[PDB]
Amino acid sequence: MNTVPFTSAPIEVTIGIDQYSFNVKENQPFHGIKDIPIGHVHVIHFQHADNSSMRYGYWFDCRMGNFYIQYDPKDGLYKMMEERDGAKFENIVHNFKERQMMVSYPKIDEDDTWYNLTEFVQMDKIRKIVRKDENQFSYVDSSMTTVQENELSDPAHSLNYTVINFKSREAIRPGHEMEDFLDKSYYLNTVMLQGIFKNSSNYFGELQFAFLNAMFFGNYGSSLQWHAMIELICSSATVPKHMLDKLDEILYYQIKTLPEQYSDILLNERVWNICLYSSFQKNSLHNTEKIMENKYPELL
Amino acid sequence: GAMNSSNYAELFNNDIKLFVDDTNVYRVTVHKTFEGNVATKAINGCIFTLNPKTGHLFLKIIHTSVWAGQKRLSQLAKWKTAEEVSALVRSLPKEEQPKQIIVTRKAMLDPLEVHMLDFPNIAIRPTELRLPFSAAMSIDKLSDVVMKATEPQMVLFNIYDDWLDRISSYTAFSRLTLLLRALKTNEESAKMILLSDPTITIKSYHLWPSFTDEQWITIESQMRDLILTEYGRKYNV
Ligand SMILES: CCNC(=O)CN(CC)c1ccnc(C)n1
Repeated sequence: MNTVPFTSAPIEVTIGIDQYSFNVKENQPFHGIKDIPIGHVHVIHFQHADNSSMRYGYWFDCRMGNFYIQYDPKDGLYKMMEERDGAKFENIVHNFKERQMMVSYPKIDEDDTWYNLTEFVQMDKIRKIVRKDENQFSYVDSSMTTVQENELSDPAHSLNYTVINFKSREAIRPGHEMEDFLDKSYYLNTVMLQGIFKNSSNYFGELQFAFLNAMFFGNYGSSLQWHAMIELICSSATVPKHMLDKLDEILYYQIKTLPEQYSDILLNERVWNICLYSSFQKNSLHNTEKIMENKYPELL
Repeated sequence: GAMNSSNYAELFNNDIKLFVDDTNVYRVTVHKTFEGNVATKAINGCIFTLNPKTGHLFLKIIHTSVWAGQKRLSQLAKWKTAEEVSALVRSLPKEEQPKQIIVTRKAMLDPLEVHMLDFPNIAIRPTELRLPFSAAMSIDKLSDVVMKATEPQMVLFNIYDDWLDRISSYTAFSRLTLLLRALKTNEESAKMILLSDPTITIKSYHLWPSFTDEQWITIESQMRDLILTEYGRKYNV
C-alpha cells in the first residue's frame, strides 16, 4: 500500500482519488492520502471551492516513484511533484501517519470497480497521450484540447489521442468507398488494430483513459474520443468475439459508474442508439444494453 | 452550407458548379408474380448532373445490368451516383472540375463526400430548394436515350438549347425550373402546352421547341396557370 502525502491544504478544495472524493476546508490539517492499492494507475484530482471552473488532476503509478502534492501560491494550484530523496520521503510519510492526518483510500474488498475501469490503462501509454516526459505523472484538466481538435492551439498542452475519422482517406480504401464506409472492419482491424495500436488491449486502454478524462474532468475532447472508439467497433461487421465480450464488460462498468445527473453531457444519444439498436453489434452488448435501458431509458 | 433562396444568385457566378440529382438513378416497375406476390423489375435510369450556368447536362445512363445480383439497391444507387460523379470530375482537367457540387437530396451528401475525399477543395452542399429535376424523364428525347441504352453510357446535352444567345443564365434556369415544375405537376397538360402549335418545331439538336421571345412569354404564362390550377384541383381552392 502506497501514499501520496500533501505538504498542506491552504485553500478549500474538493479532492478526488480515483472514484472517491472528499471536501477539505481552507487550512484544515490535511496531509494526504494513504493505503493506495499498488498495481493500478490512479488519478488524484481537484476542484477548488472558489472556482468550480477547471477541474484538474494527475494520473500516476506509485511503482514509478514517490509522489507528493504541494500547493503553489504563484500558479494557484495543487501540484504533483516527485521526491527523489527516498529516506526523506519515508520519514515524512511516517510522521503524518502517526499523527493520523491522512485519509485512507477507502476500498471495499468486494469492489473491483477501479480495476474494471482501468484494466487496460498503462501509465507508459498515458505519457504518450499527455506529453511531458520530465515527469512520471500526467496532468489533465477540463480545458485541454485533443490533437484532432487543433486540426479543426498550443501543442504542448494537448491530448494526443489516436485520430479516428470516418470520412478520411485512412478510413476508406479506393474502390471500397461504400463497403468501407458502411462496414468499418477494415479501418478497425487492419488500420487501427493491426497498424496503430498493435493489439486490442492498447486500444481498450486509450478508450478507457478517454472515458475517465471525460468523467473526472468534463474534458470534451476525451468524451468525443471515447464515443468514436466505441462507434468504430460497433460499426464493424467483423470484430473478434473476445473483443466484443470485453467491450461489453468495459462499457458496462463505465455506464454503472457515471454520475446519474451527468448523463446528459457525457453520453451521445446518436452514438448509443446507433450502437445498441442499429449497428452490426446491436446484439453483442447484452450487459451494456441492459444497464443502459434500466438506468438511462430517457436517452433511448 | 446549404443552398436556399437567399444565395440563389451564386448559381450564376463564375465558379464552375454542378447540381446532381439522383432521383431517376434506380427506377422500377412493380408487378404481380404468378404466385400472386409482388416483384420489381428495374428499368434504365440516369444521373442528372447539370452545370446551371451553361446548361451543360452530363447525362450518365444507368443500365439495369448494374443492379444484377446486388442487394439493397436504393442504398447502392446513392453510392453508384457518387461513384459516377467522382469519375467524371477525375476525367476532367483541373481547370474544368466543379468548385462546388450541390446535391438535391441530403442522402447524397455522405456518399459523395466519401467518393470525393481526393478533392478536398470541392465543396459538397445540400439545398433547401425543391428543385423539379426528377421530371427530367418527361423530356421526350432524354427519356428516349435512357430507355434505348443497351450499356452504360454518358451523353452530353445542353438543357437550355440556344437560349443563352438571348437570355441570361438566371433567366434560362428559371425557365427550365418552370417547365420542369409543370411537367412534374401534370405531364399531359404540360406537354399539350408545349406542342399545341405544329408550326413551332423542336430542332433535331434541341430538346424544346424553337419559340420566339414573345412565344416564350406566353408559354411561360400558360405553365404558371397550369401550376396554379393543379394546386387548386389538388387542394380545392
Ligand atoms: C463538369 C463541370 N465542368 C463544366 O461544367 C464545364 N463545362 C464548360 C462549359 C463543360 C462543358 C463541356 N465539357 C465539360 C467537361 N465541361
